[PDB]
Amino acid sequence: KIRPECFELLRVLGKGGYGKVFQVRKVTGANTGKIFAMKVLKKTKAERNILEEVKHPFIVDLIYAFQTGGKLYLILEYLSGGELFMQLEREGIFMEDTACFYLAEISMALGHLHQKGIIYRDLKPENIMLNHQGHVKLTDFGLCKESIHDGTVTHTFCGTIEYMAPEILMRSGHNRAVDWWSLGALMYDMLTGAPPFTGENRKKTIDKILKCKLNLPPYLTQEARDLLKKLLKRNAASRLGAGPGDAGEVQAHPFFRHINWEELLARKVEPPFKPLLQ
Ligand SMILES: c1ccc2[nH]c(C3CCN(c4ncnc5[nH]ncc45)CC3)nc2c1
Ligand SMILES: [Zn+2]
Repeated sequence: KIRPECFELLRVLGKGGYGKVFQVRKVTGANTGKIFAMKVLKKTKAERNILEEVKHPFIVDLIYAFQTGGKLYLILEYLSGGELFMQLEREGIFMEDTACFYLAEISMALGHLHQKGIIYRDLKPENIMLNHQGHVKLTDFGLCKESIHDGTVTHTFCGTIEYMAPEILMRSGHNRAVDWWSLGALMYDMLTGAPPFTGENRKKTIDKILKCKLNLPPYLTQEARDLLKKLLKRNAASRLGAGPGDAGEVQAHPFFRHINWEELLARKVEPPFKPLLQ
């Protein structure tokens, strides 16, 4: 019988209009002393269902869920490695082997989601956590983490849209192909220092993304350039990964040729950065 009193609050991990996340310590039971992330929501149904349905090394684990008063409590594994964002921000630009590692782990997580009919939509690097070893954990399954909200209804444009596919921005209907686009935008950000389509303002940024005139930096390897070219396409159906082979298609691309997927999945590959050493 789990209740809020079973946990002590340690610090705030994040707050927005639609929930708050705490680092907490369990103080009862066999897991006495163990550290978790606690998300509290004001009652969302998709979020819980998603987290209960997925089980994968590169996706955050849900340990407990319960509702007391009007609040929903989600107890997740505590991820101490921070946001992928912070590594990018410190490094400026990743070496290709660095980028390859992260993108490869993300692709497996995306594959798992898609098999469960789940679409991640937004792979901006603040939406990817690292665990204590430095491996990827997809975490962003909730409504919106913002405090100021675009549109008096839906939460597509609240944060940056720089990693979202044209067809999402147009609201013209979409599928799992948007995730492969977003993987490309993230990849582009890793290898060049900024997402592919940026404007002086929101309106300009939308227009650039819709026009999708890709600038392939010449200093990248041919494999990296070819993958970016095949991910960042306005025609969703014709992106790598958009076909029946999904993640398998992307993982077969020459940019990932040095990846042992079995070793990757089992997390036996050493991450480029170790959060414990930071
Ligand atoms: C509303 C407003 C701001 C928010 N910031 C989040 C983030 C916060 C950091 N996250 C985690 N950190 C550590 N262990 C974690 N385990 N699981 C997640 C997690 C990831 C989510 N969710 C929000 C909801
Ligand atoms: Zn919002």
